[PDB]
Formats: sequence, C-alpha cells, structure tokens
Amino acid sequence: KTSEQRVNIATLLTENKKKIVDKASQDLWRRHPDLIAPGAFSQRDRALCLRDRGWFLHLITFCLLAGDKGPIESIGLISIREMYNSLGVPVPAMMESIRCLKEASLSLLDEEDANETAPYFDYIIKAMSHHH
Amino acid sequence: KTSEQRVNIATLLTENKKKIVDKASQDLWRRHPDLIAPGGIAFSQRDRALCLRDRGWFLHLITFCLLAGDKGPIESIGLISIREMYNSLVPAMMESIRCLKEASLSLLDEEDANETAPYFDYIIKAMSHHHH
Ligand SMILES: *C(=C)C1=C(C)C(Cc2[nH]c(Cc3[nH]c(CC4=NC(=O)[C@H](C)[C@H]4C=C)c(C)c3CCC(=O)O)c(CCC(=O)O)c2C)=NC1=O
Repeated sequence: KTSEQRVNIATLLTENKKKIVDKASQDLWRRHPDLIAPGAFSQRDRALCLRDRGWFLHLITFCLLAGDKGPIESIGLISIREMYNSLGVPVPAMMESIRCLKEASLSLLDEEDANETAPYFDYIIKAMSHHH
Repeated sequence: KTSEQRVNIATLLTENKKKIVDKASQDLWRRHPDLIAPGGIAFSQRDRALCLRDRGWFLHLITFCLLAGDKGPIESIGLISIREMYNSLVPAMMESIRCLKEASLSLLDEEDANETAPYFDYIIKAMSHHHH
C-alpha cells in the first residue's frame, strides 16, 4: 502492499535515521579500522564521510517514498561520481558503507517490509559495483 | 517523533500523487500553452516525460519534509538535484512547482495547508538562485 506501507517504512527510517547512521558507522569501523586509523582519521574528513552516509540513507528512504529507483539513476550517480573525484573515496568503501546501512535499517523492520525495502539498498550497490 | 498530522498529510499527498501531478500539469499548460506547443520545452515526448518524472519527485520531496518535520530533505536531496537539473540546461521550472503547490494545497484544509506550503516555497527559493 500500500501507499500506507511506503509511508510506514519511510517514517521509520526517518525517525531512526541517527540510530541507523551510528550503527552503520560502527559496523564499518569495526570491520574496516584502517579508515578510522592514522593511515576518516581527521574530525573534518570523518564528518564528511558521516554527512555522506546520512545522505545515502536519505536517498534510499526517498526512493522508498517514491516507489521508484530512478532517483538513484538520476541524482545518485551524480553524487557517487562527485565522491571519488573530489573527495577521493574508494568504491569498495562506499559499497561496504551501504551494506552496513542496509543491515542496520533492516534490523528495525519485519520480513514483509524488509523484503520490500532491501532491493533499494541492493540497487545502489549494483549501480556502483560495475566500476571497481 | 513524527507528528500524527504530518504522517496523514504525507500519506494523503502520496496516495493522490497522480491526481495532483495530473492537475499540476494541466494548470501549467492552461497558464502557459506555449510550453507543449511545437517549439516549447515540453513538446517532445522525452522532455515532457522528464518534466512529468521530475514533478512527481518534487512532490515526494515535500512528503519527505513532512515526515522529517524539517526542510532537511530539501537541504540534503533538493539543493543538489536542483543544481544539476539547471546545469543540464527555466522559469517553467519554478512555475511548475507553483502549480504543484496549488494542486497539492487544494487537497488540504487551512491548518494542513499552512504546515505544507513553506516546503514548496523553500524549493521555489532554492530554484530562483540560478538566475542569469
Ligand atoms: C517542465 C517544466 C520540466 C522539465 C522539462 C524538467 C526536468 C528535466 N530534468 C532533466 C534532468 C535532471 N533532473 C533532475 C532532477 C531530479 N533528480 C533527482 O533524482 C531528484 C529526485 C529530482 C529533483 C526533484 C536531475 C538530477 C537531472 C540530471 C540527471 C537526469 O535526470 O538526466 C532534463 C534533461 C536531462 C538531459 O538529459 O539533458 C529535463 C528536460 N522538470 C520540469 O519540471
């Protein structure tokens, strides 16, 4: 399913958007501590990486609202290109970050919603995976 | 976290997106019929489809703001998308939002209309800043 279902899920991912970005950031840094190590070490560069993580979640919930994966093809691609060019973020790092966001988001949902939700995450991963 | 009022407006705009986007399109063509005439920027089926696509995505950005209780989704997704749209390369952009505003507001009582109207206005403002 319903337009109520989409809104139900979107309001969940909005309300808990900080719990998700936090969870997903810890999962990322436990799994890949070389990002948080001296070799996202700086507070300004770690802030941008967190800013960019929250942005991907926003983009997902939007696509969930719209029932549509076209925004990923439109503004998603623009932003992922702008990341590795200007900010030098590696493709494996972004792909893994979105896997961590996926996991954390889905933990709040039930199996009916999570099945409806999971492909939106996967679509961004697939749309990046072709590069590296 | 999300108010009961804003969930309901968000569900109402989402459930009637077709009608709203239909009504916003014909109001735009009524007021500016040159746009879908042989010369104009919405004549060709591609360009008219992209206008239809984008209009609907703006209505979902409004819905998303309502759920956020915040203009954050416009800050996060709106501004970046606006910039890129005009880079592709224009007062029709802003007038289509105004018809979308009035098409949307027409579904709502005065209490709900006053909660939603600012988000349209933020998007009209954000657009105006790309004037030559
Ligand atoms: C009618 C007054 C009308 C027209 C003709 C258009 C739009 C339009 N937009 C593009 C490209 C384009 N639009 C956006 C917006 C956008 N992307 C998102 O993901 C957001 C959810 C949404 C904002 C609400 C973007 C980012 C882009 C660039 C990428 C792309 O979609 O191609 C075009 C032509 C593009 C080209 O190929 O040159 C046109 C004609 N909107 C109207 O209201």
